[PDB]
Amino acid sequence: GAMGSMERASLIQKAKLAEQAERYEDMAAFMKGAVEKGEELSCEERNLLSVAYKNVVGGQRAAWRVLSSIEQKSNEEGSEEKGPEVREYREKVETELQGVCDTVLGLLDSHLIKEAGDAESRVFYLKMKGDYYRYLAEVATGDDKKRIIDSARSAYQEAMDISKKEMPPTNPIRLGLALNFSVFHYEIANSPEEAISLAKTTFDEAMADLHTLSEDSYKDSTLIMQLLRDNLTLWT
Amino acid sequence: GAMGSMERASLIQKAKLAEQAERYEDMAAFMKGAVEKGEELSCEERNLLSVAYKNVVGGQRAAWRVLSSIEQKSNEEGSEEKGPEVREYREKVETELQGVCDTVLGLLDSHLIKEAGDAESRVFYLKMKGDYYRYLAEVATGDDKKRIIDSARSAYQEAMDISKKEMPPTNPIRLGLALNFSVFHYEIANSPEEAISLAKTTFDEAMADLHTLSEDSYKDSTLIMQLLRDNLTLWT
Amino acid sequence: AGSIPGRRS
Amino acid sequence: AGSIPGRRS
Ligand SMILES: *Cc1ccc(-n2ccnc2)cc1
Ligand SMILES: *Cc1ccc(-n2ccnc2)cc1
Ligand SMILES: [Cl-]
Ligand SMILES: [Cl-]
Repeated sequence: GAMGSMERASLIQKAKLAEQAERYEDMAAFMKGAVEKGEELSCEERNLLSVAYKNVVGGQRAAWRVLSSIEQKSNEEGSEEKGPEVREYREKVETELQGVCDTVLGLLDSHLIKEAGDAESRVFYLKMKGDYYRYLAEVATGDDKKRIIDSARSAYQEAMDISKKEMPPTNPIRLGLALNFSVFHYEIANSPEEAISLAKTTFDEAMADLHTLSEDSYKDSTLIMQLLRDNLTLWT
Repeated sequence: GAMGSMERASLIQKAKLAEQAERYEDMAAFMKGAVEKGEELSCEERNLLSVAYKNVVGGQRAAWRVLSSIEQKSNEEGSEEKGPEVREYREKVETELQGVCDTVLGLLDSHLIKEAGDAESRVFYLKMKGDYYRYLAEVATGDDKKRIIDSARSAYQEAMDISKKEMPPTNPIRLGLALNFSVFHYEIANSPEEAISLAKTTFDEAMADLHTLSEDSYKDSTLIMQLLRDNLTLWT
Repeated sequence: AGSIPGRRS
Repeated sequence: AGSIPGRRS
């Protein structure tokens, strides 16, 4: 890769600079280079990796949705033929999004996940794996769509099993995992009841564990609990 | 170029889609392809070209400023040596910004400007030429900085001379040109008095011509007049 | 339905 | 000091 000649520490420093500059494509390339150095990632380094790619794919997903909406209106009854351009350009963005998801999944598979032994790292990477298969599932339509969905489900499920055994109910990674798995249930798996049950149980068990936390940990946990509550308000 | 195989009309259609999707790099590449078809650009097409590159270079300028600020703080008395990384990454962004400016200037020179005979197109392209030399001037420090500044000045001046002869004082292109030339005077040429005089005279002569306009043209002109007023309020 | 925004830090 | 924002349309 093009980052093979840069020091690991310099890649990390520049990823932090790119975040300050809101240059998320650069940030993702720097963190990909840092991963490819082959050493495990620290807690802060895992966050940098996640933030970088979440922003990149987030822009791609927002663009894909704009274009998919235009395409669907064009294929309505009474619409004028505009030619192949809207489909072509949606496919363009879709292919670029899939390429980014494949890149992240490749980093997790080679070899972040197999070297991650602590609950905090292993759950973090498995949550990421579920998320990026979820993003692939959002655009999937072919022979493999069901397999993509099950790959997301399987990664989320393994992360959940570990987090329930190894982490307190208020752990922010455990909470964010449950939040995203509930969104998977609602948006991808057509299981809104499973989504609601998971969000409620996650919220109630975190509520009952708040008394054990410092003021700073309380702030971290209650922030994500409010996202669970926001979804429950939208879903019920 | 990679757009050589796409129809001109398809490039224009996709540039409009990219704007809706906020995919400004794509938008700029589509419009570069449309320019390279060799036909003159319509009023709407010139706007698409301008919007695309203004957004691309706008993100680069915002990032360059963030990084230049970090770099200047690092080179202060009492700061810890962080190594070459901040300078290296600022240079990275700077070089990419210069590449975009060179690309736009190349399109204007080959061959938009020489084929532009109407006042509305010629002033529009010369304003663009002044703007992109201004962006080069913002980052310039070497043997050529004075020549870059004079290239900006010369393009703006030719656009001003044409606009004063050929356009009413409320014309939005004439107003936006005067606005940006006044920013050039203030920010680049160290001539704040020239900047203030130009903004005031531009505002007063537009004010006196508003009575000739329709309600829609009045809205277009008064919007840019308010930007002139905002600057005058900041400068005086 | 909001996932972890996860866009900062 | 603001130039033409010119980022829309
Ligand atoms: C996936 C994920 C979980 C939790 C956080 N977070 C935000 C603030 N503290 C922890 C981010 C991402
Ligand atoms: C350079 C420039 C001048 C004027 C406009 N404008 C905005 C709205 N109407 C006209 C944009 C760019
Ligand atoms: Cl395309
Ligand atoms: Cl760099």
